[PDB]
Order: sequence, then C-alpha cells, then structure tokens
Amino acid sequence: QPVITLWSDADFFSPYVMSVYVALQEKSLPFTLKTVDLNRGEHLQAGWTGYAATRRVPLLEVDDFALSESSAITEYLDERFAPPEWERIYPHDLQKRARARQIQAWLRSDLMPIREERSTAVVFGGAKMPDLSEAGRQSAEKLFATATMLLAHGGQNLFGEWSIADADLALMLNRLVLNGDKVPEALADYASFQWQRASIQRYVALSA
Amino acid sequence: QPVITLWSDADFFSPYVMSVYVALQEKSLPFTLKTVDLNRGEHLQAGWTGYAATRRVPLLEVDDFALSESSAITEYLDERFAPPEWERIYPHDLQKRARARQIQAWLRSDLMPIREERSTAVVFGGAKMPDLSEAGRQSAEKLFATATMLLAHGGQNLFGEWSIADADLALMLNRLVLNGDKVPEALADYASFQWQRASIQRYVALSA
Ligand SMILES: N[C@@H](CCC(=O)N[C@@H](CS)C(=O)NCC(=O)O)C(=O)O
Ligand SMILES: N[C@@H](CCC(=O)N[C@@H](CS)C(=O)NCC(=O)O)C(=O)O
Ligand SMILES: [Cl-]
Ligand SMILES: [Cl-]
Repeated sequence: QPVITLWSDADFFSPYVMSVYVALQEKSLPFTLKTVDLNRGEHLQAGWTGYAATRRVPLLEVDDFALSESSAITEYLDERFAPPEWERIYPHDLQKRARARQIQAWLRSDLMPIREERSTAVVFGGAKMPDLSEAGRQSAEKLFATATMLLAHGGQNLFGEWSIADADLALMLNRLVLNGDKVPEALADYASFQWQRASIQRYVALSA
Repeated sequence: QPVITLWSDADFFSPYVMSVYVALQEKSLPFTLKTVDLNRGEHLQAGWTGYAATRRVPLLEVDDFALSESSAITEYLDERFAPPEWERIYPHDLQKRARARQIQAWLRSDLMPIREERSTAVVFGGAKMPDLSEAGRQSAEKLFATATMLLAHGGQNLFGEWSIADADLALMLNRLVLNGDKVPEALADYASFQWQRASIQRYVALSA
C-alpha cells in the first residue's frame, strides 16, 4: 500500500484539487490531505514539497514520487491504479478518452473570464457575484454551446459511464448555476445531477 | 491509411499547432495542413469544422473524427499510432510520462505574462519586444527555476530520449532566448539544441 498525500489550498476551494480528490475517492484509494495557505504565500516558500514542482496545488505524493497538475495526476492514477482492480476514471474507448482529455485541457486553458468573475468562492464558499461582464458573457456562451454539443446524446454523463471529465465540466457549469445565473435548463440539470456525486459531496463538506 | 488534416492559424504562429505538427512529423504520419484566419474571426463562424469543437486551433481530423486541444491530440496520436510500429512521443516509463504530462499541462495553464509579453511573433515572426514587466520577470524566474530542476540530470532531453515535452518546453524558453533576453546559459543551450529538431525546423519554414 503506497502512502498517498494530496496537497490542497487551505480553503479547499481549488477546482483542480477537487479533481484529484474526486479521482482518489472514486478509486477508493486511501490518502492523507494536507494544506498550503496560498493567500499567505506558503506556496512561494521552499518549506513545502511543491515549491520544487510547479509551486501550485494540487500536488500528489505517492511514496517518494511527487507530481503536480491535476490532469497529469488523474492520468497517472488511472495508469498506476488500473482497471479492473481499481475503478477506471477515463473512458476505455480511444475516441471518448481523447474527448475526455480535450474537455479537461480546454477547461484548464480557456474561459478565464468565468474563472475570474465566477471563482470557486461561489461554488464552495457561498459567495455571490455581480452580473457578468461582456467578456464573461462571451465565455458563458461558449461554455453553453460546447457543453450542449457534448451532451446532445441525451445521456446523464459525457461518455456513458461517469468519468473525471464530468466532475470538471460540472464544476465549471456550477460557477454559473450556483451564482443564480441564467443557464440553459438541460445544462443546469446536468450540473446539478453531477454535483450530487458522492466524491464531490465529500469534497464540498471539507470547506463547510 | 487514415486521412489526417491539421488545422493551423493562418500565420503558423500557434505553439499548440506546432506541438501537433511536430508529433505528426516525428511519427512520419502523412497529413494535409489547412488554415483559419483567427485575426479575421474565421474561427468564430460556423463554416469551419472547429466551430463545433472548442473554436480554437489546433484541430486534428482523422477521417470522421475531429479533436481539439494539442495535448489531447498528441496523446491520441501516441495511442492510435502506437509504438513499436510508429515512434513514441511520450516516455514509456510511468513516472517520466506523468512528468511529461505535468510539463505540458503546466505550460498551457501558467506563465501568462511570458505568453503575452513574449508572444510567438517573437519565436516565428522575428518580432522584438520591450523589457519584461515585473509580472513577466516573475514568470520568467519560475520558468527558469522549474526548467533547471527538470534538467538537473545533465542530459540533452527531459526524459532521456526526446519527447513531445521537449518541443513545448523549448518553445517556451525560446520566447525569451529569441528575444535577446538574459537566460541562464544551460537553459539557452537546451532551448537552442532542441530548436534544431528537424520537425520543429520544418514548422519554422512554414511562416518564412
Ligand atoms: N492546470 C492546473 C492549475 C493549478 C492552479 O492554478 N492552482 C492554483 C490554485 S487553484 C495555484 O496553486 N495558484 C498559485 C500560484 O499560481 O502561485 C491544474 O490543473 O492543477
Ligand atoms: N490549450 C490549447 C490552447 C489552444 C489555443 O489557445 N489556441 C489559440 C491560438 S494559439 C486560439 O485558437 N485562439 C482563438 C480563440 O481563443 O478564440 C491547446 O493546447 O490546443
Ligand atoms: Cl489558500
Ligand atoms: Cl490567424
């Protein structure tokens, strides 16, 4: 049994920490949760292991191996703790897996106005934010249109069975849904359904 | 033989298009190169296949499958056109592969001041940019420190044999090197060595 440690921000607000946390829970992997206070710059001092990685959370330690970047981490988890012995968190189908990777990489590198104007303080901290800027509206429209195309098959999950991409997409949608913003009904249904995920709800409880 | 199409920005300046182009070349996969003019918004009209993906380049088509996000694309290529028949572009070792993914995901989601103040017009277009802002200096220092740790083994490539992460890291470093900025000598040596890669030089020739 490897010793697994997950490093979180001190508020448990990070969507990227959430992604890793969810992956661990879905595989029933035992782990220790530790924190760094980003607001006080605990990440920008060399006392924590993550200063030597990318100086960001999440960081996952598995025995003597330390790895940053949530998607790198979850991909590693799915390879190291592989099906059938552990539950798979990426689609088995080549193309669906590629689409899952597309979604993850897209969410991490686009939609900055939503990430800034609808931070995870809305999602995990009960914060309420003012109307979106026009830049925010543009990002919202792209999000909506993209999610609608991905979910056009009418299924509950992106790729049939639940995958880690569902958690990440649901979080992004919930930045808007949980702020009380106007969201297409089918997308609000998806986001609220996915947010009930036991693994997600366990993470939600951390910042309660 | 699948029909492969790569969509680029019209200038061939995208670092993400470069990553895919390089992957294709390294595997000796035949493909057609097409362009959309981002400056004129050709990506924000529904006449191109990529409006229905994430409305960004690169987009790769492989017969009837269309996929965006450079790292999703290169990961797909390494699975669909797998070693030994085709050259591998990700490390075979589990941990080195995870580190390669970390680097790719990190470069795509951090260092925004470098990406903005040292755009790929410097890299591919002969542009020269003024002194970095303090925010730019902060990003440069993080880049330097991180690359130095990754390359501390003293080898020519990140993970022994060349991997796609070398191309992406070299490009990021070359945003600074090719602008005439002060860069630690060992990192400038790495960046210039990697930039000689035949696949990279072929892409460089496109915007000549
Ligand atoms: N692409 C990343 C992003 C990680 C990230 O942005 N983490 C933030 C907290 S949510 C952070 O550590 N920021 C501190 C900093 O950039 O100095 C991932 O998926 O892990
Ligand atoms: N994470 C992406 C980023 C892709 C990206 O930012 N592409 C830019 C050109 S370099 C783009 O298409 N921008 C158009 C837009 O955002 O509307 C990747 O690796 O493919
Ligand atoms: Cl914090
Ligand atoms: Cl263009």
